[PDB]
Amino acid sequence: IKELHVKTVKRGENVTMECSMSKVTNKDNLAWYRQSFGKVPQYFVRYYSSNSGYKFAEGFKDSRFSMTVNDQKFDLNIIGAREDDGGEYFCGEVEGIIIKFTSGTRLQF
Amino acid sequence: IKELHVKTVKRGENVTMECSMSKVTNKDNLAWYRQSFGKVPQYFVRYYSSNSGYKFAEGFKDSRFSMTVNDQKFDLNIIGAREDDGGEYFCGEVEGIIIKFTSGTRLQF
Repeated sequence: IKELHVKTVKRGENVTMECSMSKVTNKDNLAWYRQSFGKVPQYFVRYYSSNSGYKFAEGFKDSRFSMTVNDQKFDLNIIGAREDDGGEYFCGEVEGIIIKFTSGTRLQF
Repeated sequence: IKELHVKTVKRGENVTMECSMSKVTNKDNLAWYRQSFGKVPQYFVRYYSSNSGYKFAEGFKDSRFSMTVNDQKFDLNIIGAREDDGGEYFCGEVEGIIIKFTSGTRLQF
């Protein structure tokens, strides 16, 4: 089973967590999920038909996050990390009645 | 955010991890996901119309794992716990392009 990447950062550091695009069946069911410690995971940001390529969960109010979305990349960036960014982030694609996660990162301080 | 139930168990013990049928839109879309430490989560067992009511992921063979499924319950059972059962378990329903997790357990030793 795919091991998570572990990323150790300090307060105020810039970070990118990676997810490859090369093997996505339906770009449209691709998304990053986020799990804070001790909590259930939640849809965070999805691939999206737009100029940016992506759309955060409704009512996510934090412009530190962005993504790099192209033919090859679906990478999540943070400019200026803070303690509450810590947690696990899983990249996955919904396929039928199931989702398959193809990468993830445990971001820690 | 929903809190995971934190459960600490002893080797050999029995454990049930609860998930409700009460607000499910489509049962066919309901599944438990399993996450080993430092791994991506993986689909583990889904609702399935049958005498048992469920079907484990292809490749999984461990008869200590079962489910209690009825009109109210979609509960995951372990009979005779083992340390490699350690990890996080999430119950979610795919809803269109996105899975929504409704409950989970942090199973510890």
